[PDB]
Amino acid sequence: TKIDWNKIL
Amino acid sequence: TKIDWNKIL
Amino acid sequence: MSELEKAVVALIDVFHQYSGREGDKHKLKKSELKELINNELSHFLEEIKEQEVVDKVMETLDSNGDGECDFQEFMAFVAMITTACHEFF
Amino acid sequence: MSELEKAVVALIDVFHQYSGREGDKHKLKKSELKELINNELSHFLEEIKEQEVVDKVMETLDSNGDGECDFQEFMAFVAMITTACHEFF
Ligand SMILES: [Ca+2]
Ligand SMILES: [Ca+2]
Ligand SMILES: [Ca+2]
Ligand SMILES: [Ca+2]
Repeated sequence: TKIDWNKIL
Repeated sequence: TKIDWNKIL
Repeated sequence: MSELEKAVVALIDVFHQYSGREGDKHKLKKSELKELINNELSHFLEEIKEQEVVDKVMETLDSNGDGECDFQEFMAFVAMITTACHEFF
Repeated sequence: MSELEKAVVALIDVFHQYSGREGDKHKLKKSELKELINNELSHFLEEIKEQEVVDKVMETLDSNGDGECDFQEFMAFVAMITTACHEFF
């Protein structure tokens, strides 16, 4: 289910 | 695993 | 999926099982919250049998004051429960 | 135990599997955090292969500024992940 890192960081 | 309600409320 | 990933999915699944029952499908009203606790958290929390306790739990969890528990507020509840479980080990 | 209760236990279990490796047993240092993500969150997050990304993830999660991720800060990370998974349904 790939969550873009930019939505976490 | 009973957590006393008072530690939640 | 790892055990952690399965846990993530289970959190989402259970919230929406209860939130989707009535009214706003993305939030838990009092009755939906009560049933979630009574059915799904019976090893960690005493059964809720009194309106005052329903009311206090909702008041505690409803950080934004809209009278329902949304997914963010549910996650904060889960963190409270997981933190409290440290007493047992 | 319900699926929700199993999820609560899995959160606790995985955090401590990684936090107990080195140094402070109740906190994740950078290397412990990196391995947790790479091994346990591979379906939700791209593998971390660069020091800059390790550093940024820790900086993002380390709300109290002590250079490690404690259990509260880990729970906040889990809430970020579970929230982001809503894009998929
Ligand atoms: Ca509802
Ligand atoms: Ca609310
Ligand atoms: Ca450690
Ligand atoms: Ca910290």
